[PDB]
Amino acid sequence: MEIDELTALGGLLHDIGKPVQRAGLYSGDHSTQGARFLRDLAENTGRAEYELLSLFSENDELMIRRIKELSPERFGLTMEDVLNALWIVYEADNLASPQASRPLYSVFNPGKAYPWAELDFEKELPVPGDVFSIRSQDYRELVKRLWEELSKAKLRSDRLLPVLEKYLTFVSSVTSEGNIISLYDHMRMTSAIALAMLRAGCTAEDGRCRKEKRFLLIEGDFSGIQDFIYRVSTLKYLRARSAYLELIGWDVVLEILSRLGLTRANVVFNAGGHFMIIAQNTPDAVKELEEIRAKAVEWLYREFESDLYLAIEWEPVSGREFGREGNLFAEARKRLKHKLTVRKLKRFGEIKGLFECNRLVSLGGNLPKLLGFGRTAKNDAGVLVEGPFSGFVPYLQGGRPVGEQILVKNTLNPGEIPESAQFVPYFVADYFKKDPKGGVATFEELSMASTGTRRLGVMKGDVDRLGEFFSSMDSPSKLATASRFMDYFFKGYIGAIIEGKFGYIIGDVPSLRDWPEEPDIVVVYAGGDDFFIVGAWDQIFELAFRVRRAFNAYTGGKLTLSVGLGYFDERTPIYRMADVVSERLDTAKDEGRNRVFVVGRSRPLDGKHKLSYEWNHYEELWRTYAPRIYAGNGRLKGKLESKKGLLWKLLEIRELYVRDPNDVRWAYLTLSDLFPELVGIDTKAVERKEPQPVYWVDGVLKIVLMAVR
Amino acid sequence: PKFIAVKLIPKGPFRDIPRADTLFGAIGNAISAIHGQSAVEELVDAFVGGARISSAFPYSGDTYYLPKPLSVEPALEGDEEERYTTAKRLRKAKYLDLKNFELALRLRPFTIPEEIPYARVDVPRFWEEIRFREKSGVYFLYSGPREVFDGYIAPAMRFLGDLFEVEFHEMKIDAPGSEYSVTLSNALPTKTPVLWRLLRKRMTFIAEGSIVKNDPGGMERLELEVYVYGLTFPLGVELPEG
Repeated sequence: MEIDELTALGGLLHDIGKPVQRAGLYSGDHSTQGARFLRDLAENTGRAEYELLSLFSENDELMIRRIKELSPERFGLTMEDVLNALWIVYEADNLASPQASRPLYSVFNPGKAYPWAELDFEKELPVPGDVFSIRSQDYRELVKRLWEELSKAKLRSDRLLPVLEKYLTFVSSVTSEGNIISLYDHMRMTSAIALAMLRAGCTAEDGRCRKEKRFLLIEGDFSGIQDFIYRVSTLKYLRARSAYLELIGWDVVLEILSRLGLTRANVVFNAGGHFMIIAQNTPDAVKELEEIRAKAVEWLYREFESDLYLAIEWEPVSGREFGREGNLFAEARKRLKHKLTVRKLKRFGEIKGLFECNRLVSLGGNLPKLLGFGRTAKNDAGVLVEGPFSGFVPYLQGGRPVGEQILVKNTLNPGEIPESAQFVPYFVADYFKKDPKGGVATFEELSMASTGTRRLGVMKGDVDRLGEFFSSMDSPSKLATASRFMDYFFKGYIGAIIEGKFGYIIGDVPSLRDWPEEPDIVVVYAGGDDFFIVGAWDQIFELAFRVRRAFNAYTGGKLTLSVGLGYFDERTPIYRMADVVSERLDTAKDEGRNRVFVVGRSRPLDGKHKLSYEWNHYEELWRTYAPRIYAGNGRLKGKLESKKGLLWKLLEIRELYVRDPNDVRWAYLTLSDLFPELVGIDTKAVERKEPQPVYWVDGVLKIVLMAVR
Repeated sequence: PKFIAVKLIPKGPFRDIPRADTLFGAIGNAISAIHGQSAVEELVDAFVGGARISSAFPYSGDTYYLPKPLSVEPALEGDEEERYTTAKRLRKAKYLDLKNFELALRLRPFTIPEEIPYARVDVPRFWEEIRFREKSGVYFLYSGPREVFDGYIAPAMRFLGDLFEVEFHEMKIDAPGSEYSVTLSNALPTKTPVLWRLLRKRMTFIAEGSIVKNDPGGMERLELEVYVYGLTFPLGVELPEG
């Protein structure tokens, strides 16, 4: 071991005494009790390093002796350096900053809380509900499973983090009311900050590091993402373009970590093409950042012209700023967001000369049976694609992992990969309807699987007012929970929601047909609060309500989505579809938020008529009218067989309301017991200054007719 | 400063809201058809001499629209939930009416056009056109000597009219004096610029609305001889410190 790895692991295991106290294993306080747990674990299986890491749970009289008794030579660590690690990690704890049973309360709704369970994208959707105590037993089970995993773990932050993430994701790092920070997040953020001070070189302090700008917030953001992904000459390809962006961002993030020396704990978040890293503020580091930023832009600029740009900035910050005095942290971010906007208004200003496919096809083609990718040098056999700093070698089930680092998909367990390979997990929403050939389904196939009309379904979606949510975060650990939970909804659970899971949570949603076992759906992109999904139009129409509902539950009903839906001719080019659903999406975000653009419509331009529907409006409307006229599975009700025009007549009547809302003919115009809601003249709506029921109905009728044709 | 605005009254739909490189192209080719290459060379000389044309912008009725200067993007912070929504919709706006353009230059508070007078209809078969609104059209600004306007720009525009007709009136823009100016045209910069959007055509152009600091832009000749207009149409702009 060396000083750097020790100070990483030290901040990472500082507060591992917590889960042992709560299990009632050793009878000390969490400080005492955490020391004993690691030390007991060091004796089991003889890896003495854990006894060297047990000092983090605990006038410097006994302390110097107790470290002396452990041999610093055995691990080749200076005794003075070990004290620096202990005090450094001590401070990190404070910057990222009672009944045993309290659970973790949801960062989305501090009133509701999480039932103890481990992170698992198959088993169930995390839903904040009522506050239950967690039994002492459940912590015991935790602490044993934990102990067994730590036994076989390789003692490298990259092998530690994933076992801490599994087991400690849903535990309250402090057992107070309304505490919102996941323990795993506090631990990584303490490992993150502590390593930054060490790389910083500050030492012998007990505010030089704290009241002195010895840290670096680094925010990296891509611009031109959708211009890069869509706007192509095929879904297989379009999936590889999105897959290729994820690697490029990794290639940068890792290189940043590599050249500054840091660990993945310094990665606060990395989704939606947006990353943040806490780092050291040494002149060596800003130089390495400046060197890296220019090389990435040059390679990105050479590879895709002006299509995709990487804006990168960093603000010198101090330890004061990592917390609230009188909210600084948000303010430190806001000033960095500004540097970052300004840099997007200087695209490629790191190129002085600015003012003077087959690989992806194979990658898309070989997309199904791969477990990950190896981050090797560019000149290396088997490299399938290359990012700014590195080649990427597809890692298959049978094959051997190749590279300093290995990126493995959708798992926190390394599996059989080498001991010297740095393990880097990444999650992605990669559902896809498989074709008869093992390959992903085509726009044509997907459009064939629809009920009624043969249209391709597209939806683009976004979480509303996310910036304000992430700004309200007081501290690094809070920002870490907020972002990790958010990202895991899209990257972790949208697949589940597609398969048909979470029925009892989701409930009755608008739908045209019985939900299938192998749904005709293909995720293009989903992660970091945005998503793009295509499939059979009726299955896409329904998945929109399923995703909004799951998301409503996943949060405390405290966050909302905006979605735009499109139903296109299968021959329609990809880029046009993007443009129209994009237009439809930010129309829904523009007419308020928390609303869905169900289907294109005709309306009066009197500024009193929205194209969009508030979700609960459309949902209630469907619950009302669809059962009276629609029987399900692409079949109208029997009474309306040979009465299909009646529906077409209502659409034409609505038009006369669209001609002029003020003309009362649609009253003149109106079995009569069907649709009584539209016959009367609405008086409250006239007073409220709102549209007439008649205006709204087409959203249901046009969808039913589409399914019935 | 006061400028000649040349209004294009369109007979039917448009396929390009043309920017300044293409307007110059069109006018260059039109000048050659009317007077021969020598005159084109005289036109290029007037332009390198100091004369400028803007890119074309929409107008509606007696409302002239101009491109939102990027100077205001970094300054929008100058309610919590009211600021978030509006900032983005203001960041999205590509045009401003003359009144609010003048404000945006001096960094004062200003508003966005509610409805803009054109719509890109893209009919499927697939290609698209621009539908103008009633008494709505596109215009561009000329600054320079009148004899050059009468001698070259006016005749050229007549000839290009024969898909539209042409009329032109004096137009004034009040603009703060400053070291910094917006471009009302798309430009091939000489120096690295302050704030910009790149434009791809192949050639890399700074977009309309970009900010420069004492940059005239330039022209380029090539062989495919044909000149490509990349000169800047500078109006003074107040910048925030940052």
